[PDB]
This record gives sequence, structure tokens and C-alpha cells, in this order.
Amino acid sequence: MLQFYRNLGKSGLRVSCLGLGTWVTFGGQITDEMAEHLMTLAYDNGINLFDTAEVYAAGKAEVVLGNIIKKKGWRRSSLVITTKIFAGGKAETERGLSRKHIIEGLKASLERLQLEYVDVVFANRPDPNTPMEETVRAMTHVINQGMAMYWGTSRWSSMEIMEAYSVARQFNLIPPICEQAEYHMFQREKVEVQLPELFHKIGVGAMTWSPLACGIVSGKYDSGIPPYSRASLKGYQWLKDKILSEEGRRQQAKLKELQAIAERLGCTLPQLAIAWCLRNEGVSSVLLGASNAEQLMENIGAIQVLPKLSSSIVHEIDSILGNKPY
Amino acid sequence: MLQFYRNLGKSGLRVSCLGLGTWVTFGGQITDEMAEHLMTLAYDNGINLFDTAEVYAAGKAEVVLGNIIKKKGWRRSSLVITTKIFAGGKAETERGLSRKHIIEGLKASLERLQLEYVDVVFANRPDPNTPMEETVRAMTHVINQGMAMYWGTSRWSSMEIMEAYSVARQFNLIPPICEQAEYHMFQREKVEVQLPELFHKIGVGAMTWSPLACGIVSGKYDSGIPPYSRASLKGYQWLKDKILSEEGRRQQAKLKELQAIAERLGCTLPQLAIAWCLRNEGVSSVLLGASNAEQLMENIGAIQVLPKLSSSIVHEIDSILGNKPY
Amino acid sequence: MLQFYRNLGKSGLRVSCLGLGTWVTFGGQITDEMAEHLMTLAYDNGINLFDTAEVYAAGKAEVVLGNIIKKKGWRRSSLVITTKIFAGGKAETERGLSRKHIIEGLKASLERLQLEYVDVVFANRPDPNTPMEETVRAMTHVINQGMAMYWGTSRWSSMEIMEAYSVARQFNLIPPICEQAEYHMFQREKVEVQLPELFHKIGVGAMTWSPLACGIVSGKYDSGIPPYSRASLKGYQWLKDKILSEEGRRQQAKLKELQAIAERLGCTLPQLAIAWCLRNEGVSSVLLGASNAEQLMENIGAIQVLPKLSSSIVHEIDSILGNKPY
Amino acid sequence: MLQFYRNLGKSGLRVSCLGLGTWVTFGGQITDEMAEHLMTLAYDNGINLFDTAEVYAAGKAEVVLGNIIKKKGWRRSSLVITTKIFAGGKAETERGLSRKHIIEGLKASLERLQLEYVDVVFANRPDPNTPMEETVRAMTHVINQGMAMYWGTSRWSSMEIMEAYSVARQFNLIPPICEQAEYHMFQREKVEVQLPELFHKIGVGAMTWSPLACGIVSGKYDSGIPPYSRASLKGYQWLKDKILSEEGRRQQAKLKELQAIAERLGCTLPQLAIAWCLRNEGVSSVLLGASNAEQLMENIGAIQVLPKLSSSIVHEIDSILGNKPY
Ligand SMILES: NC(=O)C1=CN([C@@H]2O[C@H](COP(=O)(O)OP(=O)(O)OC[C@H]3O[C@@H](n4cnc5c(N)ncnc54)[C@H](OP(=O)(O)O)[C@@H]3O)[C@@H](O)[C@H]2O)C=CC1
Ligand SMILES: NC(=O)C1=CN([C@@H]2O[C@H](COP(=O)(O)OP(=O)(O)OC[C@H]3O[C@@H](n4cnc5c(N)ncnc54)[C@H](OP(=O)(O)O)[C@@H]3O)[C@@H](O)[C@H]2O)C=CC1
Ligand SMILES: NC(=O)C1=CN([C@@H]2O[C@H](COP(=O)(O)OP(=O)(O)OC[C@H]3O[C@@H](n4cnc5c(N)ncnc54)[C@H](OP(=O)(O)O)[C@@H]3O)[C@@H](O)[C@H]2O)C=CC1
Ligand SMILES: NC(=O)C1=CN([C@@H]2O[C@H](COP(=O)(O)OP(=O)(O)OC[C@H]3O[C@@H](n4cnc5c(N)ncnc54)[C@H](OP(=O)(O)O)[C@@H]3O)[C@@H](O)[C@H]2O)C=CC1
Ligand SMILES: C[C@]12C=CC(=O)C=C1CC[C@@H]1[C@@H]2C(=O)C[C@@]2(C)[C@H]1CC[C@]2(O)/C(O)=C/O
Ligand SMILES: C[C@]12C=CC(=O)C=C1CC[C@@H]1[C@@H]2C(=O)C[C@@]2(C)[C@H]1CC[C@]2(O)/C(O)=C/O
Ligand SMILES: C[C@]12C=CC(=O)C=C1CC[C@@H]1[C@@H]2C(=O)C[C@@]2(C)[C@H]1CC[C@]2(O)/C(O)=C/O
Ligand SMILES: C[C@]12C=CC(=O)C=C1CC[C@@H]1[C@@H]2C(=O)C[C@@]2(C)[C@H]1CC[C@]2(O)/C(O)=C/O
Repeated sequence: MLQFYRNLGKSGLRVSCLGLGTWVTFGGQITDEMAEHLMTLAYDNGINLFDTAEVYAAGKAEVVLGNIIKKKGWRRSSLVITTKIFAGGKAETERGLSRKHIIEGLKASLERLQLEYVDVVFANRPDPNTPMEETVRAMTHVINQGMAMYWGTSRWSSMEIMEAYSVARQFNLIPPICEQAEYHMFQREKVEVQLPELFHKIGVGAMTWSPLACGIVSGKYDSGIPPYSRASLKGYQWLKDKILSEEGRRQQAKLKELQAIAERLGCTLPQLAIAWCLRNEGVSSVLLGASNAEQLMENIGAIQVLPKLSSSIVHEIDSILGNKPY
Repeated sequence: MLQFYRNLGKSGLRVSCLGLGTWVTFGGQITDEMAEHLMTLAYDNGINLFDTAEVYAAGKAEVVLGNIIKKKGWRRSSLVITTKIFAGGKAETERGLSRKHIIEGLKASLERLQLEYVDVVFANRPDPNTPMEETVRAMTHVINQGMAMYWGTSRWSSMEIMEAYSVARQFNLIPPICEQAEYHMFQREKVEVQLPELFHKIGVGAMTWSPLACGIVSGKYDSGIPPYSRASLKGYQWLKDKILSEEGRRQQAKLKELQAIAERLGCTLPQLAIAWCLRNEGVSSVLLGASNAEQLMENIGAIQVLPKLSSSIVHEIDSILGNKPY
Repeated sequence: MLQFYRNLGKSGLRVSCLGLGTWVTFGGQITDEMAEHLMTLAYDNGINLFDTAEVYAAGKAEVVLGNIIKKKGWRRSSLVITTKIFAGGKAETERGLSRKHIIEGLKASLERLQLEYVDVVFANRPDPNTPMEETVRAMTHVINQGMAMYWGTSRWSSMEIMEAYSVARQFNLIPPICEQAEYHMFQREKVEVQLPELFHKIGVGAMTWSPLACGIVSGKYDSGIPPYSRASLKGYQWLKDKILSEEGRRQQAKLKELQAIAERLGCTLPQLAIAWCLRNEGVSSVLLGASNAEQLMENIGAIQVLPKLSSSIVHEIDSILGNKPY
Repeated sequence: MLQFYRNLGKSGLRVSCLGLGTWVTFGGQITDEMAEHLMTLAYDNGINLFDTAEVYAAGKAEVVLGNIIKKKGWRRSSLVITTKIFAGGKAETERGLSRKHIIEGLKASLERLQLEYVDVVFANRPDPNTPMEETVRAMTHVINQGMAMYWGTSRWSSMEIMEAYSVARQFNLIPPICEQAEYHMFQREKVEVQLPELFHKIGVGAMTWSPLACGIVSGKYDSGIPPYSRASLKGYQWLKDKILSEEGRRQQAKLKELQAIAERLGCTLPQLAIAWCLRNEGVSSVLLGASNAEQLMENIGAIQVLPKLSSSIVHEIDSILGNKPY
């Protein structure tokens, strides 16, 4: 009963239940050649959603993404391209959600992307130094300028998202259509409890990220930090610490148990985790990440796992994780 | 007492009581040469309204229409060009009334038409997957961008049209000026009963289509499906089935009777049917269709029939049709 | 105590108490060479206001005006250029105050004028076929598009002007700043009684036209229709009839009497009439007309007459005219 | 506890506590070479705020400023460029806060600056001939046109600033973010008493100017008008009169006393005065002025003085000045 394509929240924007992101990989960990192959595989498999950000690889991720789109020549109208704005430089005025950086940042992202507009522009995170009204007016402005079709939030609290809606309705501006939130077996609270309320109240959709907790859910770290793994990359010592932390090892213990259900269902752990992220209608789309073609094809195969996630299967997983939100 | 030119609803847009459409014919059933001749004949006879759609002939109808306008060099200010948006591609995001497709779709139609803007952009049909607010904001945006002068609805229910007005007045956006509805002797309810209410309440005008029920009213199918007829064209098996259906034959029976009044008045059946469509002020303009010059000139001659449609004549027709709405 | 420059109504637009119009003369009755000289004389004498219209000489007036501006190279910021829109073609959709013609009409005027925008765009007259809301939205749109700085009305009733303000305040649009009304010794009611109310209520300014009643006030028709006079021009038989009419001769009788006061003051009749038009603060600016340099220099000399228009002088004129409004 | 960078009022625009202005110097008193050096020194020292005006050196200040920015090639996103509009020509319509001059004036400033937009456009002073609504709509328009990111006021009373906010909230326009006010030891009332109220009430920020009272606070006029001093420049006889005035000499007397505290703290008088201007959070940024590199480097050194401005030090200064506002 799964519908591969669904509306992003209550907006009219239709997206595939699975998207492909560019964090770490594009313009960084992987070659442009591998990136091209990954996007082609995604696109050919129905995926129309591709996420990026001005900060990814200091802007190179957007460059690679734009190059592929141009080289492949896919119709712009058949793609949903999203980017996020917060950190776009070292200068004081090159970061934040001020009108100045919103406009300068998106303009610079579009130039790198070789695109006239993105379908959704996201505030990559909350800005405690900029009043909501200024931010909402700036997002509304770029949409009115044809630089984006819609806008959204990322890593914002339920209250801050409602605040953006409040400002939009008071000054007759455009409200946000989606919140890009982290969601995986070890981070469920926000997406399972809070976001559903925002959907029914103000139509906000949930586009989730890091469905494998940066690859931790794959269980490839059951025995240390494998070579070439994200956790072994430069600038990702923070990930390695989380993996080697006390809590990071307790997660591995639970994973081994989840692995049992995986093989018992005839799928891999990553496929179980990803399918798990889509088990509820509440999630509009799960943004995937992959360093090679084997991972992506495996991940996409998660769709076939959905039908096997019965009530019993879900309860067993909850008993194992032991973190089912109230 | 007929006024050849009238306002489209309560808007200031003045249109001829007869327009020329491009469905099936332009870029499809007829040659560009024949299309040029038909439009010239229309224009030279006072017709200033020409309708098309992104979906007609996969966009070719708009191409032919734009070519003629350019080749003939008529002043853009002397023309009322309308197009409709819903289905503009095979991709998921290439259909619907989302802001994304509204903007991408109209932009693509304008490029094909070689025009900077259309006078009216229509939503070709209702979109159950896009909230009215998003659609109304998108229509308002393209009007503000100078891509269209006004917007309208097509195949929308009275309630959905009122809903668009509601959103427009609540968020101070631009309301629709017209609804493009089917109207002929075998489809009267909506146009005769509901649309008049929308005109007096929210100024919505009625621009009607298929005045001959795709040619069925001409009675050329009194004996099967004549060669080259629309019903015998590829992709129009649906029309042939309606003609050969039980109800389709009962219509022919009534037509034969209507034919009596036609010849009794000194006009053809198509002229009687078309003049009938304009008998009431409620209809701002009737969109004509034609595959050759004989049909168009005949159709235009319907204007001369109007004066003969007395109360008695109208009552006789009602008795024959037996479908006068309450 | 006269201030040569004053605000046009309550707006911030500052105009000279005297402007130079282009009706009949520019691109028509006079040569481009004479037009250039007249504008230069005006500009050099402090006049910054120049009025035209899409209908004047079928658009040639705007062409000549734009040529002079370009040839002389005066700073655009030192000029106040106004044009009026209603009749811009023979086609049905080429006339009126519909959004379509407002945009097409002004765009075409600007191209002829070789200007990016006019300071004020006027609706040349009321349009009974277009709802006020559509007209006000269209004027607001062109101002927002940078095609005009402000907009105004011409030949509108006090109630229709208040209606435009009503729509502007209800839908948060831009209200009109001025009404271009006829004003001379034989047409005082509207300007003296009604316009002052609009100024204090909604800040509307009064820019008056035909201060010499098309030249009739000069008294050059005291003995028929002199050669080369406007009344003897082709297409102005209507003016000749008004002059030769019973009322037209009764005006001449009164003029002869006014002539007495003129010579008694040391000025010409035209100078007395023009100075009379500016005697009250209510009039922001009087638009002058002239076929040669002698008339213009004479007319401009009306400024020196103002100081002599005492209460007694004004009362004597009222006794003669006998048309002082209540 | 000083934060070099702070928000300009409640807006999201982040500026350095010290800015560099161009009045008198750029394109005038100093060479383009010296101007380039001064800006480079400022920029390299963290200063991101540079102020100018259409009136400075008849537009040359903006030309020099734009040349430096272009020659140095600093990222536009790392700069906060502000300009002020009021007097942009000799013609009547070339001055004021009318929509006409706002648009023409800023457009001309941007061309001279070789920039697409300024971060903040200021009304250089109040305009008693233009209604607030017109001015606020014009500022909102240029911001919506991408010609400026924000707008502000300069030399406006607290009530006039609140009036601009009132109009903005009534017609849903954009309110001002900052007021550029004079602030130095001999002008404290407005900035110390009134502006703080506007900050808490409507978020208006305080960007101050002439922190050395045009150089008077430096005490270089303790013995007349030194050569090359601003007071000895052409067109600045007004400054010399203020210095040589009775009150101007009484200020010198107080300065000599302040000098005691300066040397007693280990800093110069200008450093004490400038640091004094930043002692309170109320001031977002102090705009500096300098004719040579020695002055600028000295002035910037005022930051190190801030830590020494204890309560006692501030009280001693108040006792000396004897002008502490109520
Ligand atoms: N809004 C925001 O702030 C954020 C948004 N995002 C978005 O979400 C997207 C996805 O996030 P991401 O963290 O990459 O997602 P995941 O948590 O799914 O991690 C994907 C990474 O895990 C590894 N992996 C993937 N599949 C497999 C597999 N089958 N077997 C083994 N290892 C596998 C790969 O890394 P390796 O091979 O190197 O181990 C890959 O790069 C991003 O690209 C971005 O677009 C992400 C973070 C934040
Ligand atoms: N908003 C919407 O969804 C829709 C809008 N429209 C608009 O309305 C327009 C008119 O619709 P359309 O269905 O073409 O109109 P009609 O119902 O009037 O049918 C016209 C067709 O009937 C035949 N015909 C026309 N005149 C004669 C005649 N005198 N004698 C015999 N046959 C005749 C021709 O087909 P043939 O010779 O092949 O038999 C011609 O193509 C369209 O072109 C389009 O612009 C149409 C449908 C939907
Ligand atoms: N909003 C609207 O609908 C209208 C606006 N206007 C505006 O107002 C302007 C002025 O109107 P207009 O009717 O021309 O003004 P006047 O009533 O002042 O008439 C001017 C004409 O009278 C004659 N004249 C002028 N000065 C003298 C003189 N000193 N001695 C003798 N004859 C003289 C000239 O015509 P001749 O030498 O041929 O006798 C000249 O063309 C127009 O150009 C236009 O811009 C005008 C009409 C309508
Ligand atoms: N909004 C508005 O209406 C106004 C805004 N402003 C803005 O504020 C900025 C600063 O104003 P400004 O009056 O120049 O500032 P100051 O009051 O600080 O005076 C600076 C001037 O004083 C002298 N000076 C500076 N430092 C020293 C020093 N250490 N020792 C001795 N003399 C020194 C220099 O002049 P010299 O060497 O010639 O003596 C220099 O040009 C302007 O450039 C402008 O951007 C200014 C006025 C009005
Ligand atoms: C998609 C939309 C309009 C286009 C856009 O850029 C952002 C949004 C977000 C909020 C949506 C809004 C609508 O279109 C109407 C909605 C969906 C509203 C939330 C409640 C709402 O007002 C409602 O429930 C319809 O009545
Ligand atoms: C034409 C118009 C404005 C231009 C446009 O793009 C769309 C519309 C549709 C609705 C119209 C509106 C008007 O202009 C004023 C009308 C005609 C309104 C319906 C009721 C109305 O408000 C009225 O009755 C006047 O008072
Ligand atoms: C000039 C202006 C704004 C710019 C414009 O394009 C048209 C107008 C016309 C109406 C003016 C308006 C104002 O600026 C404020 C005014 C002048 C208003 C009439 C009453 C008003 O609201 C008032 O009295 C101030 O309080
Ligand atoms: C920065 C801002 C919006 C961007 C802009 O161009 C100008 C302003 C000035 C007024 C600010 C406004 C806000 O962003 C919200 C503020 C800061 C408001 C003053 C009160 C306010 O409404 C408030 O207190 C938040 O609730």
C-alpha cells in the first residue's frame, strides 16, 4: 500500500519517498564520476529529490550536483532540488539567517548549481541572532524573486517552526512547507511525536536525514573503524568519538540484535533501518547517503522491505531499541 | 440586441462572443497551413479570443498558434490569448496545480507560444493534491511577474471556484475572472444554473467549450462514424464509444428533431446549437472548434441565427431535449 | 507670496505651478523644431512638468516629447513627465482601463517616449466597463514594476476618485495622487468646490488643463475663426461649433469686459485668465498649451499678474462671469 | 566583555562596533590613494561597515568607495555598505524623501558605487514636504527591488522614527532598522535617553557619527585652527565658527581636563572619546572619520581603552562635561 511519490507535507510539491543527499560525498569523499553514477542510478529508479547545502565541501557539493544535472540534461521540471543556508563564508555577515546572508547565500548557491532556482531553500539551522520576522520576510522575498519555489526549516524546534508560521500569517508572508529533521532508530522523539502535530496543525512536512546515523546503523563499526569509512575521514573525528563512546557501543549491541530480524526477514540491516524510517505516513521522504553504487542500490532496496514490517516486527524492534517515545 | 464584444465576467477584459480553440486541430489533426487560414478568418471576422493548452498535441498546438501570430504580425494588444495548465510532462512534478508546475508549465507554454504573456492562464482542471492557497498564490505570482494578465479555472465546481475567491480575499491575492466550462444542448446544468450565481456573487465569467459536443451536435454521426471525423481519429476511441453508446444514439434521435427547427429557421444544426449557446447573457464567449474553413465560416454564421431564437423556439428545443435544468 | 514650486497634492512630487502640455501641438499642429524650442523655453524658465497622452497625434506627441528630452539631454531626475492612458488603438482590447490595456498602453507609451518610466500615469477618463479594483491593481502593478512613480485620474467625478481610494485602502494598494481637471473662467465648479474636499480628505492634488478654454479665453475669436487657429484645424470642428454657438458668443461678450480689467492691470487677457487659475492654493499646477513662442512667453508672464489679483479684482471678475459656484 | 561584532539594533545585520565613514575625506580632502589605504587598514582590522552619501563630494565619495571595493576585490558578502539619500542634485525634484528621488537617488548612488545594492539605505534627514507613507513605501520598494537589504533614518526625532514604524505596521511595509545619530561628549541627549527607548520598543539600532565632534574632541584646536585641519577647509567656515564661538572655547577648557584622565589612563583624548561612545550597549556602532593613517590607527586603538572606563572614570567625565542627560 506504499505510494512511492507523496506530497511534501501539505504542499503541492510531490517527492519520491527516498531522496539522495550530497553531504560528505559530493565534491568531497567521492569523485565526480562516482557522484554522477549515483545520481543517475537514483534518477533512473524514480528518485526526484536531491539535497545539498552551501556549506557542503565549501560549496563544491553544489558545483558537482549542478554539473551532473547539466551533463545529463534531465528536464529541470522533473527534478526537486533543495539546498540549505546558514554558513556560507568566514566573514561575520556570511553566516546566519539574516536577510543579507539569505539573499547572498542562495544567490551564490544557485550560481554554483548553475540553476535559476531551487525547489526548496532551507534554513540549515536556527539563528538566535536574527528575529523570525526578518528571516521569514527574506525567505518570502527569494520565493517572490523566483529563486526558490518554497522554503523550509532544518533542526528547528516545533515552537520555532510554529513561530515562523505565526509571523507569516500576521504579516501575510509565505509559511514553511517542511522541516528537515534527523531520524533513525536512535533518534525518534522529534519526528515521531512532535512533527506529526505540525503536519496536522500547519501542514509542515517531514523530510528526514541520516537514516543510518551516518552509517552507524549499518553495523560496519561492530569492530572498530573500518578503512575509508566516514568515521575515518578527516574532520569527522566527532563521529568516531560517538562510535567509540560508551553509548556508541551500546548501540552496536542493539544492532546485532536487529541484525537477527534483518536476516530473518531476508534483508540487510541498512534496508531494515531505512524501511523502518518510512513505515509511517508521517515521514514524507528519507534522504539517503552513499559513497558507492553498492550502498545506494542496497538502500533503495529498502522499499521491498516495507511490506514485511508488521505490528509484531515493529514491537520487537521497539523492545530491542527500548527508546519508543511517549 | 446582440453585442459582439462583451466583458469576460465582471473583469475589464473584453472578448468576442465567439473564440477559436486549438484542441485536437492545431499541431495535430490539421496542417499549420490550414490552422493559419482558420485563425486569419477568425481574426478578420472580429474574433479576438484564441484558446490553447500545454497538453494539446504535447505542446505543438501552442507552437503553431505562436507561429501564426508571429507570421501574421497582428498587434499583441488586439489579441486575447489564453492557455491552460495541468499536464505538462510525464514526470511526477510535471503535472498538477502546484506552484512548481504552475510556474514551470506557464513558462514553457510562453516559450512555445513565443509570447511574453497570455491574457488568461487557466488551471485546466482541479488538483486534489494541492491546497487552494498554494494554487492561488502561484497564479497571483505569475500575474505579478507579467506572465499573464488574469487567471481562471476550468472544470472546477462552483464551491471550488468560491474557495479560490475565499483564499484570494483572506490573503489579499488575485481572484479568478472566469471558468471554462462545457456547454451544449446535452450539458446545461452547470452553465445555466450554477455559473450565473458565481457571476453575481464573485464576478466570475463563463467561457464555454465544445458547443457542438465535439461535433456530435452537427449530426454527422447519424449513420455511423464518417471518415476523417474527430471520432475516427487515433486516441479518440472514447468519443466514438460515447457516440455509439445507447445514450449517444438517443442524442442523435433528438438531433434529427432539432434539425427540423434548424431548416425551418433557415440555418444549419451547428448554427442553431452555437447560437443557442449564446442566447443568454450568462455566457461571455463560446469557444469554437473546426477542422476546415467550411465549418468555421458556417459556425460564425450562428450570429445571424440569434435573432430568430424566440421564446417559442427555445421552448420547443427544451421539449425536444427534455433536459432543462431546475 | 507665490511659491513657484509646490507639492502635487499631498504627495512628495514637487512641480512648477505651470506645466507644458502636448495636446494638439506636439507631433501635430507644430513642427518638431518649434516643439523643441517651446520645451526648452519652458525648462529654462523653471517648468519641470510636461504632459502627454498615448492618444495625442496617435502617439506622435510622445515620440516628439521623448526626442526632445533625449536631444537636449536634461537629467531625467529634473523632469516630471506625465502621460495618460485610455485610447491606444482601434481594437476592442486597445482601449479602456483594464489591466490589459493599462500595462500594454503604458509600455507602448514608454517605448515611444524612450523613457523607462513616467512620473505620473493618468487614467485619461473613467471606464464604465472596468471595475475600480482591477484598475487600481493595474496602476499599482505598473508603479511596482518601476514603469511610473505615481498614478492619477482625469475627468473622474469626486465619488469615483474616492472609490479608487476606497479600493486602495481595502486591498492595501496605492491610492491616486492627482486628478487632471479642466479649469478656466467658464468651468469652475469641480475644481473650486469638489477638488478642495478631496485634497483635505484623501490628499488628491489638482493639476488643471485648458486654462484658456482651448484658446477661446484669449479672445482671438471675437470676430470669427482666425486662420491657423486651433478651431480652424482639421478634426476640431467641435471647437468651432462651441465658439460659434449661442453660449460661445456670450462668452466672448464677457471676455471683452474682462479685457478691460486686463489692460487696466497692464497684462493681456490670457495672462489674466492663467494667473486667475493659480490665484488659489487649491490648484497645484496649470498645464499650458501653445502653438508658438510668443504665446508661451506671454503665458508664462502670467506669474507677474498674480500679485495684482486683489479681492476687488476677483469680485469684479465674478460679477462679469456670473458663474461663481456655491 | 566587549563583543567586536554586534547586531545593528534588533535586525540580523551584524556590524563591527567601529565603522569607517567617507564624509569630507573620500573624493575630497584626501587622495584616492590615501582613501584606499584607510579602507584596507579598516577592513584588515575587522571593520566591515562603511558609510557614504549621495551628497558627499557631489557623489565622488561613492565613486572612490566603489573603486576601492572593486580594486581590492573583497567579497561583497563580507561588507556592510551604507549610503544616505536627500540631496542629490540642484533641481527641485532632485532632493527630498519623495518616492521619485528615493528611487532615482539610490539608483544613481549604486551606479557610482558600482554596486547592485547597499546593505542599508538611509534617509539623510527628515523631509517636511513628503508624507511618511510615501517615504516608507519607497524604501520598502527599493528593498523589494534588491537595491538595498534594509533602510534606516538619520537625524530623525524619536517621534518621526515611531511614525515610520506606525506606517509600516498599518500598511504592512518594512520598518526601519537603524537611526544614524550624532554622538560625542558634547551631544548625548538623543542617543543616551531617546534611542534606547526606540530599541526596546521597535528594535531600532543606533549607529552614531562624528564621535570626535568633527575633530574638535581631539583638542587640536586648543590654540587656533591648525593648517590642513577640517575647520580650515573650504566650505567648512561653519565648523571654524563653532570652534571659535564662546561655547566652542568652553568645550576646549573641558577637553584639557579630559586630557588629564586620558594620559592618566595611558591613551589619547580621541581614544578616550571614542571608547566613551561605545561604553554602552545602546550604541551598535560608531562611525569613524580620518584624514590620514595615523588618526585611523589611533582611533581604532580606542577598543583597548574600553576596559579602563570604570564607573569612577565615567563619573569623573560626567562631572567635567556637566551635561549628563536626565
Ligand atoms: N539538514 C541537515 O542539517 C542535514 C541534512 N542531511 C541530508 O541527509 C542526507 C543523508 O545523510 P547521511 O548522514 O549521509 O545518511 P546515512 O545516515 O544514511 O549515512 C550514509 C552514509 O553511511 C554509509 N552507508 C550508506 N549506505 C550504506 C550501506 N548500505 N552499508 C554500509 N554503509 C552505508 C556511507 O558512508 P561510508 O561509506 O563513508 O561509511 C554513506 O555516506 C545528506 O546527504 C544530506 O542531504 C544530513 C545531515 C544533516
Ligand atoms: N477547458 C477544457 O478542458 C476544454 C476546452 N476546450 C476548448 O474549446 C474549444 C472548442 O472545443 P471543441 O470540442 O473543438 O468544439 P465543438 O464541440 O464545437 O467541436 C468542434 C469540432 O466538431 C467538428 N465541427 C465543427 N463545426 C462543424 C460543422 N459546422 N459541421 C460538422 N462538424 C463540425 C470538427 O471536427 P471534425 O471535422 O474532426 O468532426 C471540430 O473540430 C477547444 O478547441 C478548446 O480551445 C475544449 C475541451 C475542453
Ligand atoms: N486630461 C485631459 O483630458 C486633458 C489634458 N489636457 C492637457 O492640458 C494641456 C493644455 O491644454 P490646452 O487646451 O492646449 O490649453 P489652453 O486652453 O491654454 O489652450 C492653448 C491653446 O490656445 C492658444 N493660445 C495659447 N496661448 C495663447 C495666447 N497667449 N494668445 C492666443 N492664443 C493662445 C493656442 O492655440 P492656437 O494658436 O492654435 O489658437 C494653444 O494651443 C494640454 O496640452 C494637455 O497636456 C488638455 C485637454 C484635456
Ligand atoms: N548621518 C549624517 O548626517 C552624518 C553621518 N556622518 C558619518 O559619520 C562619519 C564620521 O563623522 P566625522 O565627523 O568625520 O567624525 P569625527 O567627529 O570622528 O571627526 C573625524 C575627523 O576629525 C579628525 N580626526 C580624526 N581622528 C583624529 C585624531 N586621532 N587626531 C586628530 N584629529 C583627528 C580628522 O579631520 P582633520 O584631520 O581634517 O582634522 C577626521 O576627518 C562620516 O564619515 C559619515 O560616514 C557624519 C556626519 C553626518
Ligand atoms: C502549502 C502552503 C502554501 C504554499 C507555501 O509556500 C507554503 C505553504 C505552507 C502552509 C500551507 C499552505 C497552503 O497551501 C494551505 C495550508 C495547507 C497551509 C497549512 C494550513 C493550510 O492553510 C490549510 O489547511 C488549507 O486550508
Ligand atoms: C476583476 C477582478 C480584479 C482583477 C482580477 O484579476 C480578477 C478579478 C475577479 C473578481 C472581481 C475583481 C474586481 O475588479 C472587483 C469585483 C468585480 C470582483 C468580484 C466582485 C467585485 O469586488 C465587485 O463587485 C466590485 O465592487
Ligand atoms: C502620497 C500617498 C502615498 C504615495 C502615493 O503613491 C499616493 C499617495 C496618495 C494618498 C496619500 C499617500 C500618503 O503618503 C499619505 C496621505 C497623504 C495619503 C492621503 C492621506 C494620507 O494618508 C495622510 O493624510 C498622511 O497621514
Ligand atoms: C528586523 C525587522 C525585520 C527586517 C527589517 O527590514 C526591519 C526590521 C525592523 C523592525 C523589527 C523587524 C523584525 O525582524 C521583528 C522585530 C525585531 C521588529 C521590531 C520588533 C519586532 O517585531 C520583535 O520584537 C520580534 O517579535
